[PDB]
Amino acid sequence: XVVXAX
Amino acid sequence: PQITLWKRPLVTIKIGGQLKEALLDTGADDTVLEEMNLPGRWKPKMIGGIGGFIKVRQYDQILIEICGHKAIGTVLVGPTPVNIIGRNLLTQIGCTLNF
Amino acid sequence: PQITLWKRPLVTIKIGGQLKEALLDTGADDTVLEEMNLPGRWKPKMIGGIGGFIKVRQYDQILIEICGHKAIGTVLVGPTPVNIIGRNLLTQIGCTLNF
Ligand SMILES: O=C(O)c1ccc2c(CN3CCOCC3)c[nH]c2c1
Repeated sequence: XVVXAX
Repeated sequence: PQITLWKRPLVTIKIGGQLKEALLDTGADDTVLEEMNLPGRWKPKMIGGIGGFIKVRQYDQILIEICGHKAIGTVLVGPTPVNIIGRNLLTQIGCTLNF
Repeated sequence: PQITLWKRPLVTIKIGGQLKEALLDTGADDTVLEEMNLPGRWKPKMIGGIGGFIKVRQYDQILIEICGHKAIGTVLVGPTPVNIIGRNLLTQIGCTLNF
């Protein structure tokens, strides 16, 4: 898998 | 502490008499949990990620302990696949990246 | 370097001979960069995030330099809105979290 936050 | 990155940096967080766990996430502007103990009225918010944009529930001034460091700020509730502690709370506990 | 978290931890990278900047993301398992050409062959991969899944091209054993520290590893390429250096390369530069 995971890539995380704008 | 000093945390290496060979696995996900999951930490003990406490909120509303519940110990949960969440990922110390330097790529997140926000703190986002999948669900939180019954904490009140929320406000709408939009955030984004690599897959697109989602609607989340914004809860302000939440008391949270991260490794037993106390912090206070906005906790969003939303469809994140892992609970994440974003920079809004990471700065309060004095967390830095070092290499 | 020590990097505080009052803004997004964007750093200079060098990859494919091009200077870029990218986000030190402890909440990213893997590294994902915007569309660019890289050497070698790629293979299709799916990566999860906020907003859902995205289809990426996976190149292995790519050289990249992050603030002057060389690292070799997997780089995914695809339609991310931001270049992202995930744990798979943050460990290679000896990047840790500190508080
Ligand atoms: O760069 C492309 O043209 C491309 C095209 C298709 C895929 C897929 C399809 N798969 C990957 C493995 O799991 C499920 C779906 C992934 N990346 C891709 C990249």
